[PDB]
Amino acid sequence: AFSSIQNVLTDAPLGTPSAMGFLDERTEKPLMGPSEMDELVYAVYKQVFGNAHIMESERAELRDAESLFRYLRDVREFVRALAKSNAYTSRFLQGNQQYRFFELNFKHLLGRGPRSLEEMASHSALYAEGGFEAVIDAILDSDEYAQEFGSTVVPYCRFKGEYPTNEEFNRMLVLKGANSTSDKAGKGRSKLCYSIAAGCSQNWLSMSKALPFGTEKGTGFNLISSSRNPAARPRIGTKIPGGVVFSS
Amino acid sequence: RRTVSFNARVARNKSQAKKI
Amino acid sequence: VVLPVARAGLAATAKKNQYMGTSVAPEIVLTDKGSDMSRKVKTEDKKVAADQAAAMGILANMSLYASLNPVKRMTYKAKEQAPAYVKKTGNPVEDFYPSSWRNMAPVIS
Amino acid sequence: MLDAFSRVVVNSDAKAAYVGGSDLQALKSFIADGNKRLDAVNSIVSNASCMVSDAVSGMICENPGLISPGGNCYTNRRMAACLRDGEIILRYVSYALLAGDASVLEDRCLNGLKETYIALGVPTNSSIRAVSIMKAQAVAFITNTATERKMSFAAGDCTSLASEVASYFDRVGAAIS
Amino acid sequence: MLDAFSRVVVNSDAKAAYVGGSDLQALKSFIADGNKRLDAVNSIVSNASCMVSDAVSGMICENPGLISPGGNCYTNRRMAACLRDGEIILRYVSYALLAGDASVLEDRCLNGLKETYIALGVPTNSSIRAVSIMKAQAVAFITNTATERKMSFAAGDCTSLASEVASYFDRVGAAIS
Amino acid sequence: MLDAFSRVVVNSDAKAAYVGGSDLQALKSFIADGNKRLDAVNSIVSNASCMVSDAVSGMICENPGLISPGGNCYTNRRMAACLRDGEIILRYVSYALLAGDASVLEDRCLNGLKETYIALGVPTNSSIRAVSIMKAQAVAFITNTATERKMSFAAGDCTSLASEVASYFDRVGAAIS
Amino acid sequence: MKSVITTVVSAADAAGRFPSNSDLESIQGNIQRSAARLEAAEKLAGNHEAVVKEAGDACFAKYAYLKNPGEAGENQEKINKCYRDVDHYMRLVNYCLVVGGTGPLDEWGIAGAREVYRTLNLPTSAYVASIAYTRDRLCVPRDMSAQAGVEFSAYLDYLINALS
Amino acid sequence: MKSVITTVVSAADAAGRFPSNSDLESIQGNIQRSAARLEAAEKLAGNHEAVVKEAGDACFAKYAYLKNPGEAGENQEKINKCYRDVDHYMRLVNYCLVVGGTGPLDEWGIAGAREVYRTLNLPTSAYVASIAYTRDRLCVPRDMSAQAGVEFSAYLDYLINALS
Amino acid sequence: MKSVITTVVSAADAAGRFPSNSDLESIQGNIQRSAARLEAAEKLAGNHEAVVKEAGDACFAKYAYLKNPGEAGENQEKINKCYRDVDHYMRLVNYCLVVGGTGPLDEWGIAGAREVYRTLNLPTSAYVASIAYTRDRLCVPRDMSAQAGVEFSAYLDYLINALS
Ligand SMILES: C=CC1=C(C)[C@@H](Cc2[nH]c(/C=C3N=C(/C=C4\NC(=O)[C@H](C)[C@H]4CC)C(C)=C\3CCC(=O)O)c(CCC(=O)O)c2C)NC1=O
Ligand SMILES: C=CC1=C(C)[C@@H](Cc2[nH]c(/C=C3N=C(/C=C4\NC(=O)[C@H](C)[C@H]4CC)C(C)=C\3CCC(=O)O)c(CCC(=O)O)c2C)NC1=O
Ligand SMILES: C=CC1=C(C)[C@@H](Cc2[nH]c(/C=C3N=C(/C=C4\NC(=O)[C@H](C)[C@H]4CC)C(C)=C\3CCC(=O)O)c(CCC(=O)O)c2C)NC1=O
Ligand SMILES: C=CC1=C(C)[C@@H](Cc2[nH]c(/C=C3N=C(/C=C4\NC(=O)[C@H](C)[C@H]4CC)C(C)=C\3CCC(=O)O)c(CCC(=O)O)c2C)NC1=O
Ligand SMILES: C=CC1=C(C)[C@@H](Cc2[nH]c(/C=C3N=C(/C=C4\NC(=O)[C@H](C)[C@H]4CC)C(C)=C\3CCC(=O)O)c(CCC(=O)O)c2C)NC1=O
Ligand SMILES: C=CC1=C(C)[C@@H](Cc2[nH]c(/C=C3N=C(/C=C4\NC(=O)[C@H](C)[C@H]4CC)C(C)=C\3CCC(=O)O)c(CCC(=O)O)c2C)NC1=O
Ligand SMILES: C=CC1=C(C)[C@@H](Cc2[nH]c(/C=C3N=C(/C=C4\NC(=O)[C@H](C)[C@H]4CC)C(C)=C\3CCC(=O)O)c(CCC(=O)O)c2C)NC1=O
Ligand SMILES: C=CC1=C(C)[C@@H](Cc2[nH]c(/C=C3N=C(/C=C4\NC(=O)[C@H](C)[C@H]4CC)C(C)=C\3CCC(=O)O)c(CCC(=O)O)c2C)NC1=O
Ligand SMILES: C=CC1=C(C)[C@@H](Cc2[nH]c(/C=C3N=C(/C=C4\NC(=O)[C@H](C)[C@H]4CC)C(C)=C\3CCC(=O)O)c(CCC(=O)O)c2C)NC1=O
Ligand SMILES: C=CC1=C(C)[C@@H](Cc2[nH]c(/C=C3N=C(/C=C4\NC(=O)[C@H](C)[C@H]4CC)C(C)=C\3CCC(=O)O)c(CCC(=O)O)c2C)NC1=O
Ligand SMILES: C=CC1=C(C)[C@@H](Cc2[nH]c(/C=C3N=C(/C=C4\NC(=O)[C@H](C)[C@H]4CC)C(C)=C\3CCC(=O)O)c(CCC(=O)O)c2C)NC1=O
Ligand SMILES: C=CC1=C(C)[C@@H](Cc2[nH]c(/C=C3N=C(/C=C4\NC(=O)[C@H](C)[C@H]4CC)C(C)=C\3CCC(=O)O)c(CCC(=O)O)c2C)NC1=O
Ligand SMILES: C=CC1=C(C)[C@@H](Cc2[nH]c(/C=C3N=C(/C=C4\NC(=O)[C@H](C)[C@H]4CC)C(C)=C\3CCC(=O)O)c(CCC(=O)O)c2C)NC1=O
Ligand SMILES: C=CC1=C(C)[C@@H](Cc2[nH]c(/C=C3N=C(/C=C4\NC(=O)[C@H](C)[C@H]4CC)C(C)=C\3CCC(=O)O)c(CCC(=O)O)c2C)NC1=O
Repeated sequence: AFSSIQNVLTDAPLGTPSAMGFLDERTEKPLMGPSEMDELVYAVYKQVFGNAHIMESERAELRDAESLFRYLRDVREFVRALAKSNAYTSRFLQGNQQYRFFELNFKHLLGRGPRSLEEMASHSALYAEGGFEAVIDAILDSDEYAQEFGSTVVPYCRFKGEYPTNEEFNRMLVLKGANSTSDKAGKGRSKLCYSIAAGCSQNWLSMSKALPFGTEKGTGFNLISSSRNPAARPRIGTKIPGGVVFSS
Repeated sequence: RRTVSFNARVARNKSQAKKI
Repeated sequence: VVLPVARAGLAATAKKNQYMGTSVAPEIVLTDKGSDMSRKVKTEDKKVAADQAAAMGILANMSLYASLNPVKRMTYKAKEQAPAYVKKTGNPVEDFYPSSWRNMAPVIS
Repeated sequence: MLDAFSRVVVNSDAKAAYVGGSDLQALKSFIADGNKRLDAVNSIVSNASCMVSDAVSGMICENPGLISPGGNCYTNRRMAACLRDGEIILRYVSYALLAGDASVLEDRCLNGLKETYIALGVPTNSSIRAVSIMKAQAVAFITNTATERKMSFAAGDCTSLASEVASYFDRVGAAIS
Repeated sequence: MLDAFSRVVVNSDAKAAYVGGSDLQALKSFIADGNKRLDAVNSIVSNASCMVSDAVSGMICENPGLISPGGNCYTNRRMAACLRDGEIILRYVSYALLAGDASVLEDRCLNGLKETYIALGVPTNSSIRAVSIMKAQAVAFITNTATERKMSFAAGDCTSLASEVASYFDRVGAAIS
Repeated sequence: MLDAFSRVVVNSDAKAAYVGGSDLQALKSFIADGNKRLDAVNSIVSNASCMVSDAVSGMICENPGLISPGGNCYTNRRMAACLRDGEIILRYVSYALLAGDASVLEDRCLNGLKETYIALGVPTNSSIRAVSIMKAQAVAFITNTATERKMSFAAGDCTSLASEVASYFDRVGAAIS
Repeated sequence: MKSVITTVVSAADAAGRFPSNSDLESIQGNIQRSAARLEAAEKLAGNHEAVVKEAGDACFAKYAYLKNPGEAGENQEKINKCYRDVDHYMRLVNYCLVVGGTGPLDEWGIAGAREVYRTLNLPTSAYVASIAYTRDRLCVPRDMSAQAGVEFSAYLDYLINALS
Repeated sequence: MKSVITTVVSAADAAGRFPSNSDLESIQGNIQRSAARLEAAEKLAGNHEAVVKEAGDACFAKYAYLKNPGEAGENQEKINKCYRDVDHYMRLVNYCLVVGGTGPLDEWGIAGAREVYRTLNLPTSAYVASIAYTRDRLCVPRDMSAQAGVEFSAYLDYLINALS
Repeated sequence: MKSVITTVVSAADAAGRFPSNSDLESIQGNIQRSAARLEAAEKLAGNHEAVVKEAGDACFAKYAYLKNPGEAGENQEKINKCYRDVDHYMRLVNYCLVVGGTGPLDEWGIAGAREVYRTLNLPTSAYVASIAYTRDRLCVPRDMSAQAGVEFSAYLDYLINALS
């Protein structure tokens, strides 16, 4: 839980001033004002949509979700209103496969990649009982969303250091890319789909493109293979005084 | 920046339950 | 130092049974005339043979069973069979209508 | 003499063996209910030429891609080779019904059968379909529920033998799967 | 996604030309037989949960090694996922029958379907049987050649739609092979 | 994840067997020596902060280019991340010694670890050396042959626990090599 | 699976913690209770043919409508796939007594099971009639000891309440 | 309340958009079927008491093990509740013909239905033995119009495909 | 060019004899395996400007020091000369998949390569890191077929061993 990249080599996460404004009885929040407001809305538009580059006649259909956001200052309700939009399903649901839609919900709303096939198949268990709105509100009303983001900050890609699986850090680095990278470049076709269902890992050059500036992006590759052989049984011996002991 | 003693939609509830 | 053809021909002879491709089978015959001393069973061994002639009572009748299926000529579509090679001569009454298919027509009875 | 009925199979040649009238009379009192079991194997092998003629044609009846040009029951001889091996399976099942066990079937007929069909390119997903038609004929002929032909049997119940001859047909289906 | 009218538009947007009357006779005939297309869609969605129950359990009949220990359809969790997949292929084909175009079946259901089933280890020769058992059952109710469940249609030729669905079910079979 | 009792029942599930008295005599000695397994894991977690800092700084001692400009344990930013990582490795092999099966170390910790290290630039030959020091620290606390820190045990051999945990530390080197 | 050991090491893994003293206090209870549930495991292992023979025909005695035509137990292969699907459940009770947790039941035998029995028209009341027969057929000092019967019956009616 | 008119205004509100003349044409088709699905509405609503008398006994004709003491329909107050629980669906099928959509079956009759029949051990095979009677009792030149028998027999097997 | 055809001809031209039965038997193997390595070639041909971008970034990721002032990637006109020289190597692998042997890699990419890269201070380990990245970023049924990847990753393994 130290995480040597997070507030050192990246920026600080954006969001509202505090969460004590909800208990204030003459206001609802520290009132930001329309220069301090819309530059936070620029960071929700760059995160829920990727870099989708939404036009002026596509933002006009999102007029109602901002007008509620500048009165009720909850960030989580703004993210929930933008994921049930037409502009979220015409980019990430309409021409994609099912695990491509699921792997972008982990990117846009959690900042991580899915850790399992069992965690991934339970999101298709919620598709059968309520469609795509049952997937979206179960991510938003989860415990993992509450104890990382809450109502206060935008859901950002967080370098944690103490990931519950090491593979979770790998699939986060494939999902986000560089800053000149959107998420329409594959023709559908989930990137993490082979590695979730089989149990293997990712490619080292695809992860090191998305690492920050100043973190040895790519070195360490020996010129032999990049993954491990599960069938190999090596002999690793320890020197004692007399000989060499192969505690296998 | 999350400040653990905090909620999101029971905060919606009790302002429309103390009036009730 | 090893012989690969000897060492693998012996390994394929003990694992694989000697009895598969020889097409023998126990043919059982029951004889019964009602009485008690008429009731032998004879479990003898015969090499059964591929009967060439009665397959055409199965291969042709199923080829016209599937000719007349309206909904098994779709969802079971056959591949695109090439014609044999005869050489085009130039006259169309030998090229388009050859002597093997001259005046042939189906009669339904 | 049942131990000598495995002697005529193991020599990889033709030998004929039989039991007498007094020998079978000792056999049906030694084994349980053997008059049903000889009635069981007589009901199959009296109709054995129709059983492989209906099952292989019944395999084409729902899968006509085998007689498609490019299939595996095409060109005149593969259909005759398929009808031979349908009759090979029927005589080993009916001997396994007669002897009372599958001990002559799994080692002398199914051992090596899966690797032989994938070497030749035999479609093994359709040969299980041809076995299950022959399974469906066999439980009709044991229980005398065959619609187009009714034999003459002594009265009683034969559903233990029909479950036995169904279970040998899954053992053919389990080896080629 | 696209439908039958929108494919005529996006082919003539590529030529910078207005859709003339020489391209409307494939579309003016589409709304003429458009009532009997809708008449034949709901013969599939009203018989759908019996079709997936038949097509999975007939795939168990032909390949009995799916329910052996180590089979793909072995335990109860793996059995219900196979029943859920055949409902999904039936759901996306019955969008493409309604739309008259195989766009929406191709890029939401078939997009990366082969690379998913390899990674899970789903057998591809058994999963093409379950889309071909229900292919024959989908040309059943269009041609009204069903054994049970006769459905009250109006009289006329529907073999254009019966052949169009058989194009759509082999588009799945060409995608996971 | 699995433990030492769950590993046996997934071996019997491939055969559809029952875990009977032949298979149960390995599990009846896992509970018989089960006091010593608990007696060995609080010999490790009681000394775990001393074990990590000695293994990491003992790797700096045999390789002083890790703390020069251009080494990957150079600043405070990189050295605290190396100290965090060796505590994670020692945590997951204490779970694996407690369970008696190296499942949870192999999927959560070690799966995908080689690709993190060749993207972040972490040297893997010296990282194996920090794990191989604390393998030798772990076998000296279990057999109570450390030079300082004699803990109070009961008398007997723990020589099969010391080589079980040495094989768990050997899987970390085999997965990042 | 889910057992006593996988509970305490995934509770420790989510906190980022080492194995503490409360986690090693739990697996002492796995040592002390093991001689009960490994006697009920190896009694059901060497007697599993006769306890699924008696559980199979108590299903059809209570429900003889299954042997009506068109139903679940129509022909003899469907009787034989009923005795197989209750021999699968007594295998998993033997797997749960060996593991010492409800893990092999709820992900090899209960997960997906309501979905497949609803499609294939199998009634769940016939499945719980078999399992509840074996829970009353157990008697205390003959078939096992008095504490092996408490372990064996508790895995039987966890299966009953999951299907109900 | 899923119908024809809500799904073209809850997909413009979810689009954030005025209704143009694509979802004006989407209820031109609501005019054309309204003469036929309201023909089947009051033909059920004047005949509802006989078509549950004729369908409700057919589950007690099929399943005579329901009347056994200890089973589900063991006394008359359970019989009288059982004819109520199939007259609820014929009330609900009458609403699905009126609204032109699957809404009043989706949220009042099948919503959470699979857990209450499981926990009370009411067999759902006898529920769709009774909707399958009225799917096979209707003769279309006698009972209604030719198009009304399409729409009556589209919402009955919609119950069958949702209950199994 | 080393190929299947030019090997059996030169073995017979050096002996002064006609093409015998063993020389025709090896051209049969050029027919049984042309299918796999030609749809490995047109897959590479249609998607070459996206692969050499991804491959040429893997040498400037590991060896990021090359963009320092002084090294071989010092300015902009030397960076695209690295992407040109990697596109040269991917184009020659497409030729070896067409010909059927290592001929176009031998005669055009490898012969004289080590003398050129040593004289111009070009590190051969970074003409390798772009090639070894393409070899392990290759999925078995997604990018091509099974036997098309065996052929494609064997000419990449040939270039790796020839530069090392
Ligand atoms: C989906 C439900 C929905 C609605 C019904 C509307 C209603 C609405 N309007 C405003 C918000 C507003 N509404 C007005 C409008 C007016 N003020 C005037 O003096 C004029 C008389 C009138 C124009 C006709 C103005 C000026 C604001 C912004 C007030 C401000 O600057 O704080 C807000 C607060 C959100 C915000 O801060 O912008 C809401 C909820 N918007 C919605 O999202
Ligand atoms: C006692 C041992 C014994 C058997 C168990 C059977 C099995 C068997 N069948 C064939 C050989 C064959 N078997 C088939 C059979 C079929 N193809 C189909 O499409 C159907 C699914 C199926 C028939 C219903 C065919 C078509 C051939 C001939 C293959 C060929 O000539 O290319 C061979 C030939 C291999 C060889 O000779 O090297 C063998 C051993 N025959 C035996 O002698
Ligand atoms: C090889 C020669 C040979 C045979 C073919 C059998 C023939 C055979 N079986 C039975 C006698 C019988 N056969 C059957 C069998 C059946 N009854 C049914 O309803 C089923 C259709 C069928 C089971 C497949 C039964 C149930 C009896 C009576 C019980 C018994 O004697 O075993 C009888 C005595 C009948 C009588 O008293 O006239 C004879 C001669 N035994 C032989 O030695
Ligand atoms: C191994 C066991 C085994 C089975 C379970 C069945 C499974 C099965 N059923 C059908 C065949 C069928 N399936 C249906 C579908 C249905 N029937 C109805 O009356 C309902 C409306 C609906 C679900 C109950 C129909 C109507 C046919 C007959 C062929 C057809 O008309 O499509 C087919 C073949 C389709 C073909 O190839 O042409 C198969 C394999 N067969 C088997 O061998
Ligand atoms: C958009 C389209 C779409 C689909 C088509 C399915 C495809 C699909 N199936 C499975 C997952 C699965 N699919 C099967 C299916 C089968 N195994 C067999 O033996 C049969 C051949 C076949 C049924 C006919 C099984 C058994 C699993 C589970 C594998 C496992 O649990 O190990 C998964 C993994 C994640 C998950 O479970 O959701 C996916 C994506 N899902 C989709 O979202
Ligand atoms: C709301 C949903 C909805 C429907 C369910 C249909 C109902 C429907 N089907 C048809 C009409 C028809 N339906 C068929 C179809 C067939 N006749 C056969 O014997 C074949 C088995 C089958 C082929 C698949 C034909 C041939 C017509 C007449 C063509 C036409 O009038 O368009 C008609 C026109 C006149 C009539 O017959 O009633 C209508 C209203 N329309 C709808 O709007
Ligand atoms: C360059 C600097 C440098 C170091 C820091 C040490 C690092 C070091 N420590 C140990 C080895 C050890 N380290 C410990 C750990 C401890 N002993 C205790 O009593 C404490 C409780 C705990 C923290 C100090 C133990 C128990 C051993 C092995 C037993 C032994 O030393 O005999 C080993 C031997 C491992 C092996 O043989 O491969 C090495 C190299 N050595 C060095 O050359
Ligand atoms: C659950 C499994 C699990 C792990 C195994 C670790 C694995 C791990 N280590 C690091 C990250 C790192 N790890 C090291 C470690 C080392 N470098 C060396 O030279 C030494 C040999 C070695 C210490 C023993 C360093 C130096 C970094 C930081 C790299 C940098 O600052 O660029 C990161 C990047 C995340 C971050 O720090 O933000 C991850 C996932 N974390 C996990 O969650
Ligand atoms: C809840 C926490 C918990 C623990 C920490 C352990 C504590 C513990 N260890 C042992 C018991 C023992 N511990 C050892 C171990 C050793 N003796 C040696 O000389 C070796 C150095 C060392 C090997 C690692 C031996 C040999 C026994 C006795 C054998 C046995 O009864 O298992 C005993 C049983 C004897 C007794 O009750 O006094 C207990 C309770 N058990 C627990 O339940
Ligand atoms: C793995 C778990 C397991 C069980 C639960 C039992 C279940 C069981 N009980 C009996 C068989 C029996 N069990 C009993 C015992 C009793 N009957 C009563 O009425 C009393 C309540 C009770 C005394 C404790 C009796 C008296 C018989 C013989 C009569 C019978 O068939 O029930 C049998 C028949 C074989 C035999 O006799 O051993 C079986 C399988 N056996 C097992 O292997
Ligand atoms: C490890 C756990 C495990 C299980 C429990 C079984 C569960 C199970 N049983 C059956 C399958 C079946 N199960 C029955 C069972 C019964 N019929 C009745 O009258 C009673 C309800 C019950 C006997 C007590 C029948 C009749 C079938 C055949 C149904 C069919 O053909 O569709 C099937 C369908 C596929 C098949 O035929 O194999 C499955 C998944 N499989 C497993 O892997
Ligand atoms: C609103 C929904 C609604 C229904 C589904 C039917 C259901 C129904 N059918 C019948 C009763 C009947 N229905 C028919 C009609 C037929 N029987 C056949 O075998 C022919 C195929 C078919 C002609 C179309 C006949 C002949 C009877 C009297 C015989 C009987 O079923 O008892 C009755 C008794 C009173 C009556 O005759 O109406 C009822 C309530 N009636 C309804 O009000
Ligand atoms: C037909 C086969 C064929 C080839 C394979 C290439 C091989 C090749 N590459 C280079 C040339 C080069 N190769 C590189 C590459 C690099 N330098 C770096 O910083 C990294 C090590 C690496 C990036 C990938 C550079 C920078 C040059 C230009 C060297 C220079 O101009 O001084 C040259 C010298 C002439 C030139 O400038 O192009 C040649 C012959 N050319 C061919 O005609
Ligand atoms: C002709 C030359 C040629 C190659 C040498 C390979 C190399 C290659 N692989 C990928 C692309 C990929 N390659 C893989 C790897 C795999 N896919 C899986 O599902 C498996 C688990 C695993 C192989 C075992 C993955 C997952 C991607 C997607 C990476 C991404 O997110 O862009 C790409 C990017 C193009 C794309 O978007 O797909 C390229 C160039 N492909 C080629 O065309």
